[PDB]
Amino acid sequence: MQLFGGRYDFEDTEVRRSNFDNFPQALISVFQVLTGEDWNSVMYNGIM
Amino acid sequence: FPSAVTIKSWVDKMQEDLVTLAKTASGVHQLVDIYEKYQDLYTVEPNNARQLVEIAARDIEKLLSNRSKALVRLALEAEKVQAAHQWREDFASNEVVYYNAKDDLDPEKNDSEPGSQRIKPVFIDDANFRRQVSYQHAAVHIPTDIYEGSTIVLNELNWTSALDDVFKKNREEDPSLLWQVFGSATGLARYYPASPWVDNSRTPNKIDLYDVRRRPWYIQGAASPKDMLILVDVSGSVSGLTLKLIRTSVSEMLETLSDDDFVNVASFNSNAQDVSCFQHLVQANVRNKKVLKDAVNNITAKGITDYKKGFSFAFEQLLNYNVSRANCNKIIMLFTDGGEERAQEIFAKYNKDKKVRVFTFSVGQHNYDRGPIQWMACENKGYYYEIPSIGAIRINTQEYLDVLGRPMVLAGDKAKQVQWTNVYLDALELGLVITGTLPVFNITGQFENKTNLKNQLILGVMGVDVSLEDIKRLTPRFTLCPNGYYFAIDPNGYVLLHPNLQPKPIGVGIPTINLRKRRPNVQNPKSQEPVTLDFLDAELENDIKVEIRNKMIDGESGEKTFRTLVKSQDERYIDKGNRTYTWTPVNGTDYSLALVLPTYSFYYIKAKIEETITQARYSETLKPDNFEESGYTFLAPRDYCSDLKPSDNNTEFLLNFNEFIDRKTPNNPSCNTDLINRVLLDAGFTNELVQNYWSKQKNIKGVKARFVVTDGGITRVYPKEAGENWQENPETYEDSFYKRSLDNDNYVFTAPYFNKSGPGAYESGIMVSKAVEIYIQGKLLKPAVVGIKIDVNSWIENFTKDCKRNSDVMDCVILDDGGFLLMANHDDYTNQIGRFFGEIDPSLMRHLVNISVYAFNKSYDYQSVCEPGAASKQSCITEQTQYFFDNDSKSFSGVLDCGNCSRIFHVEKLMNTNLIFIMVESKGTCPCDTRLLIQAEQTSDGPDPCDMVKQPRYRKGPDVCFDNNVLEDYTDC
Ligand SMILES: *[C@@H]1O[C@H](CO)[C@@H](O[C@@H]2O[C@H](CO)[C@@H](O[C@@H]3O[C@H](CO)[C@@H](O)[C@H](O)[C@H]3NC(C)=O)[C@H](O)[C@H]2NC(C)=O)[C@H](O)[C@H]1NC(C)=O
Ligand SMILES: *[C@@H]1O[C@H](CO)[C@@H](O[C@@H]2O[C@H](CO)[C@@H](O[C@@H]3O[C@H](CO)[C@@H](O)[C@H](O)[C@@H]3O)[C@H](O)[C@H]2NC(C)=O)[C@H](O)[C@H]1NC(C)=O
Ligand SMILES: *[C@@H]1O[C@H](CO)[C@@H](O[C@@H]2O[C@H](CO)[C@@H](O[C@@H]3O[C@H](CO)[C@@H](O)[C@H](O)[C@@H]3O)[C@H](O)[C@H]2NC(C)=O)[C@H](O)[C@H]1NC(C)=O
Ligand SMILES: *[C@@H]1O[C@H](CO)[C@@H](O[C@@H]2O[C@H](CO)[C@@H](O)[C@H](O)[C@H]2NC(C)=O)[C@H](O)[C@H]1NC(C)=O
Ligand SMILES: *[C@@H]1O[C@H](CO)[C@@H](O[C@@H]2O[C@H](CO)[C@@H](O)[C@H](O)[C@H]2NC(C)=O)[C@H](O)[C@H]1NC(C)=O
Ligand SMILES: *[C@@H]1O[C@H](CO)[C@@H](O[C@@H]2O[C@H](CO)[C@@H](O)[C@H](O)[C@H]2NC(C)=O)[C@H](O)[C@H]1NC(C)=O
Ligand SMILES: *[C@@H]1O[C@H](CO)[C@@H](O)[C@H](O)[C@H]1NC(C)=O
Ligand SMILES: *[C@@H]1O[C@H](CO)[C@@H](O)[C@H](O)[C@H]1NC(C)=O
Ligand SMILES: *[C@@H]1O[C@H](CO)[C@@H](O)[C@H](O)[C@H]1NC(C)=O
Ligand SMILES: *[C@@H]1O[C@H](CO)[C@@H](O)[C@H](O)[C@H]1NC(C)=O
Ligand SMILES: *[C@@H]1O[C@H](CO)[C@@H](O)[C@H](O)[C@H]1NC(C)=O
Ligand SMILES: *[C@@H]1O[C@H](CO)[C@@H](O)[C@H](O)[C@H]1NC(C)=O
Ligand SMILES: [Ca+2]
Repeated sequence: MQLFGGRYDFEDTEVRRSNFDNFPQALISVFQVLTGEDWNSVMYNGIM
Repeated sequence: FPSAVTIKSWVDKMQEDLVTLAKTASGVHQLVDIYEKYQDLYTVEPNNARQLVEIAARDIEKLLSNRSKALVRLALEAEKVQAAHQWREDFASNEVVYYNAKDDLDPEKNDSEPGSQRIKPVFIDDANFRRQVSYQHAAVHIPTDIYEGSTIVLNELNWTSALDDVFKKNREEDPSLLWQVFGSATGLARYYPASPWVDNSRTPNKIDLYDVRRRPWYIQGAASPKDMLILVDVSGSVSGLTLKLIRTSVSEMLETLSDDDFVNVASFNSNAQDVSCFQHLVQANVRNKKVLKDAVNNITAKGITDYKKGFSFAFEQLLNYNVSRANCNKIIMLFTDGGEERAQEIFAKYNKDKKVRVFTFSVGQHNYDRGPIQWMACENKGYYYEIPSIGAIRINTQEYLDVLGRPMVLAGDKAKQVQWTNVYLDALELGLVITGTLPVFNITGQFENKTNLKNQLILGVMGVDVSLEDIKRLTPRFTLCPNGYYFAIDPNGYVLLHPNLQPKPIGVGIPTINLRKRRPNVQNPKSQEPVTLDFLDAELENDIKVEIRNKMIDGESGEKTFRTLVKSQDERYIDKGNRTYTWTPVNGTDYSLALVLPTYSFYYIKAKIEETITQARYSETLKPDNFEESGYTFLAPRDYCSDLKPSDNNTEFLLNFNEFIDRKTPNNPSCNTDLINRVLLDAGFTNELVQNYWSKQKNIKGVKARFVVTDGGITRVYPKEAGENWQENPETYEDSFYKRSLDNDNYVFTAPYFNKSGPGAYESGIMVSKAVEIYIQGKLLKPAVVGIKIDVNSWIENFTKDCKRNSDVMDCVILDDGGFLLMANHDDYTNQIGRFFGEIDPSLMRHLVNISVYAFNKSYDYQSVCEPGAASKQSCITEQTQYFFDNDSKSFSGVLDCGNCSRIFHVEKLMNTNLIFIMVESKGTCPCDTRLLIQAEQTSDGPDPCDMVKQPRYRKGPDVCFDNNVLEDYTDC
């Protein structure tokens, strides 16, 4: 939340559900990365 | 250097030779004599500039009243029929039968859409419609993204089927009716006669974007003028998708405004400010809207939201009253995502009486609270909208006109006044049209006042199109001089009628394209703006012209005679001539009609030929068989009658004219007798001139061609071999040299074009023409213009025989007014003949402009074809320059210096001619050059728009409009 919270302001219409905008969504994203499923997409979103 | 007297002797000899050659070759005196020799085959009739304008205004008022009568009929029938609707929900059993536009015409399509049945029309070809139309029913247009077959749509098609009878009744009452359409509030458009849509849904690779709710006529007839202030949130939270969506939505809503609405865009992020250089409400025309769009598509999201400051700024700018305003509908458009403050105290301070509507828009997908903005919406008598994606922008940025129409509905029959739109291009490719509009109200349970919930909204807008060509038929011009014309004005400055008004859309700014971001299969939108050209932008603006325009905007009748600058038809020359402006208002409408009549045009020649044999001889003079005897003959493609039509091909048009006039008698049961009689009389006169005088000297040394151009539309070029070198319009009223010779009182030399394909420099020669002036009973008349084409080589031998061929010491050239080259001395400038002198000798031309031997002034062309730059053809603004003589003095002398040089020059003006003689030092003596002086259409972006808003042109908006009704419920958001 500190790092990627509120920084997903991309001008395109692509939807990125796995973000860190609030605590429940950050928890869901962290759990998803923990399971290892599609964590590289979250990493790419954080990088961009 | 030669003395002044020697140069005077040279120029006197040259001008005497040229004038004698032109006079004895063209034969002005002979034509004047034979015009004065008869005085019995015609009569001189006055041109009363007062009565003509009154007659034309009465005709225009009668036409518009006829169009308006067909509007109230349709509106009343639609209201009555919809009042008796049942709103059934089961359409599968009872199919709705209609002809859907933009559908495949192949009968084997087997659509079989549930609840509906299609129609296959015949689509015969028709006049007054350059399409295929069917008079048996009406066509229905449904927007592509609106699904036909819905309960709402099918119900509309059910009760709108009763409009076909009234459509047919209106058409049979007046067979000249163009498109008459019902624009439904549900998106439907039913128009008569039936005709296939220009753009199918997906049959070609192109698609269509046409919603009747966004058309200018629908918007005009759906509500009153607005004082809109768009408020944009640019705080940090709107960063990302929602900011781009907000920008697109603001542009789309700006596209819904007209010239009667006033708008300004402001942004707030902890501080409120304007987005452009306007700082207050502006007229919201094409230029101002372009500026606002450009400013809007530059905002960035940064900071903390503050609704109080933004709303204070919006209210203060809505309370200005210092500037021009619509003064009708003060509304605020708030674009944001979400918030937590509602700014109750700001609304209590600024909008306690609730005179300002607040429309709130929640844009994008977000988790922010939307309650406060809904409270703002349906607290200040407004509405609340949501725009989650691009697909919702168009639908949600046009719905606010439903709320604005509630007081107009509650007014009742006081609001059913027919309004006429600005000039725009018809969507069905009919040309420049204006549309009369009339709202249609929902009256369900009117006698009992049962529901009154949805009845506050309109059913739709009536519409009838009137082509600008119909109005031109009511203002005939062939009894006037080619310099005379009619023109009409809005109470906004825009011209309904003008010779300089063209079907091209109005260009704004400079066109820039990015070809690297253009997919080849996208079908980008083309245009939707109207053709709004001001009176001052259609002619050369003048101080007296501004006074006349202001006087005739506010319904006054008057007359003025003055001296003004007149631009030639080809934008190369400017002339000085007397003109008389006579204007009167049109009672039925807010239009004002004026007639511009120069001197020497108060009288015209009316043919009085009443002998069959004389008419037969005059008709057989203009036959292709004896073009070797009477010269090559051209005929103006005028509308003599509907039996024969113009074809833009003079040979076949002349053949059809001859065959029609020889087949049936000239008794003309349904043909215009005056035009044919004038044509025959002038053809006979020109044939007599050719046979009696021109044929005596078959070949002349210095003359390459001889031509005579008269009124009525008769043009003769004596050598048939020179007939193929004639590149002028067969219509004599569109000949630039004809009008220039009419204005001038001497011989006019027309410079040939440059960088143009076809023989136009040497094989044709320089053209000099003079206007024929006759005196019948002390009345000045200029019926014809004659002239010759002189050989360039013969003129070269004249000129050279100091000033010697290819001289390295002295340069001697001849120019006409306008700065174009007609004679040289070095056989280098001679090849580049007809060029502006500033493009071959910029220093001398600039100095000539400085010493005031050449005058110039600039103007803007708002309908031009432009090549799009990098940041096929697009429309923009081109700046035009034309040079002319200003000083009456004949001789100038001086020395020009450029980098420690000294070149002695002595320019001399040839008497009784628009020519000038220049004798200057060779350019090779001092190799100095700063920059070329270009006289050509240059792509331009001016004038500066947010400098004209401070001192705008005079305007007179509508006086009656409806808002703030007490009976409005306003319980929706
Ligand atoms: C510039 O070119 C001109 C033609 O391109 C030459 O014009 C010719 O000049 C002749 C002598 O001045 C004229 O002869 C005279 O013609 C008139 C009527 O045309 C007669 O009344 C005169 O009697 C006759 N002169 C004599 C001695 O008989 C030619 O008519 C005239 N050409 C035309 C078409 O009018 C100029 O001469 C030439 N400039 C110079 C300096 O030579
Ligand atoms: C909208 O659609 C409805 C349904 O198709 C149309 O109503 C139909 O109107 C016709 C004309 O009156 C009716 O025909 C008549 O029926 C009566 C018996 O009901 C018969 O005695 C008459 O001789 C005549 O045949 C038809 O019944 C009626 N349909 C229904 C279901 O009621 C309506 O006209 C359409 N709207 C418009 C504006 O056309
Ligand atoms: C013009 O105004 C009248 C009333 O002022 C509108 O009539 C109303 O139309 C609505 C639909 O928009 C009807 O509601 C529907 O009723 C059916 C039952 O028949 C129900 O099953 C539907 O779910 C829906 O609720 C309403 O009954 C009807 N009222 C009356 C008195 O007719 C009319 O629609 C307006 N015209 C247009 C073009 O919108
Ligand atoms: C435009 O609005 C301004 C609002 O400030 C007007 O200026 C004020 O006018 C009142 C009336 O006399 C004065 O008492 C104030 O001192 C003025 N303020 C300023 C800052 O000048 C102005 O009169 C209005 N009209 C025009 C044409 O500017
Ligand atoms: C329609 O326009 C014409 C323009 O000529 C008006 O005609 C004149 O209007 C003035 C203005 O009051 C009158 O003093 C004249 O007597 C009118 N002329 C004639 C011959 O009557 C006419 O008044 C306009 N129609 C209406 C209803 O105002
Ligand atoms: C069109 O050209 C005329 C030149 O005749 C311009 O009129 C001159 O304008 C200057 C600058 O104001 C004055 O000093 C001259 O006295 C004017 N001349 C005359 C004869 O009045 C005119 O301004 C030009 N129009 C435009 C729109 O540029
Ligand atoms: C207006 O209508 C009347 C009767 O319908 C007709 O006589 C007249 O010619 C029409 N005028 C125009 C300009 O169409
Ligand atoms: C224009 O009118 C004035 C005043 O009558 C006159 O002196 C002048 O010669 C006229 N100009 C032309 C070209 O007729
Ligand atoms: C235009 O004319 C010039 C003559 O100065 C020539 O050099 C050039 O090729 C021409 N261009 C075109 C497109 O005809
Ligand atoms: C050229 O024009 C400028 C601007 O009017 C003027 O100051 C200057 O004196 C002019 N030069 C000559 C040689 O006329
Ligand atoms: C023509 O020019 C001369 C000198 O260049 C000047 O004295 C005279 O006033 C000018 N004529 C006008 C301005 O009408
Ligand atoms: C004009 O003056 C400059 C600067 O002194 C000099 O370089 C130049 O040569 C001079 N012009 C000529 C033609 O000599
Ligand atoms: Ca915010």
